[PDB]
Amino acid sequence: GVNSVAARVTELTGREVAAVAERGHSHRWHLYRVELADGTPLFVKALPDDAPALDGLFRAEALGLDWLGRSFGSPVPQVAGWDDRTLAMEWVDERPPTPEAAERFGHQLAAMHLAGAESFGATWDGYIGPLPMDNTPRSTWPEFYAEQRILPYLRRAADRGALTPGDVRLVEKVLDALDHLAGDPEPPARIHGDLWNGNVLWQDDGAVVIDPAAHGGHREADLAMLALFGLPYLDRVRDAYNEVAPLAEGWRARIPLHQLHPLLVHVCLFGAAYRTTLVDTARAALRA
Ligand SMILES: [Cl-]
Ligand SMILES: [Cl-]
Repeated sequence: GVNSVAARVTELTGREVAAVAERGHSHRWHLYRVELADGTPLFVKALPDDAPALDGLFRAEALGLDWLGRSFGSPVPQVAGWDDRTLAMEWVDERPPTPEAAERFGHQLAAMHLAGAESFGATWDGYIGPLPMDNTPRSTWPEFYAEQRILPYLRRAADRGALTPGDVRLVEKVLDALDHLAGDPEPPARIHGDLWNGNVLWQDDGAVVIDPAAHGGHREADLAMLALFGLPYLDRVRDAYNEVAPLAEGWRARIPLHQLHPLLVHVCLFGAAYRTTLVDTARAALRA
């Protein structure tokens, strides 16, 4: 990988780079394993030299990692350095999932969430992949979720013709019922914001969470995302989580509600594949 990657990392971290290896791509940026002179490995995301880039994209992740990472036994990687083009962080060597790690990860996530937030949203502009994500601070969840987590992606998907007017009306029924469906107000959590299995890197003693879309959110969101695409030892993670920060009564029934945001993002980003799941989940939320 780039001699330009190596240069940028040294500038940002102050550390000498001994090696760079390519590790593929995600959306609009390239991935690398970068090794420092003492053997320390770093995971590095980098936009190409000269390429135009989304306003505040890398910032959202750098700031989100810093903010999310201030809990005991944090599962969040440490950032070695960043700028609008480059993000260098701790390299994780994955391990197979184990039930022991799963229990420990449950505790890690509970402490992460319960660090708490002043409001829903965040002080920096958000992204979910390459899509804008509205982090405007809000004091109440139903309004935040409807206006900043559901409606923007619903309208976008409808505009692109991935969702029908009937699909839109179905999701709008949920929103109209939201101040019953929501359950009871609780404080905003520090949530990862995109916590599906591919963003969980298993370790011997827990797990590391990567690629956050971090903000003040409902903690049920992260657990619902683990459920949506599944996770090794999901029930052990949730059981251990519930030991230390028990979810509010009726959380299982609310899982579909909390899956509507990610599902709308998927329909936006990836198309029709996820439409029927969105519809089925909306129906399920309505009858929850
Ligand atoms: Cl070094
Ligand atoms: Cl399990």
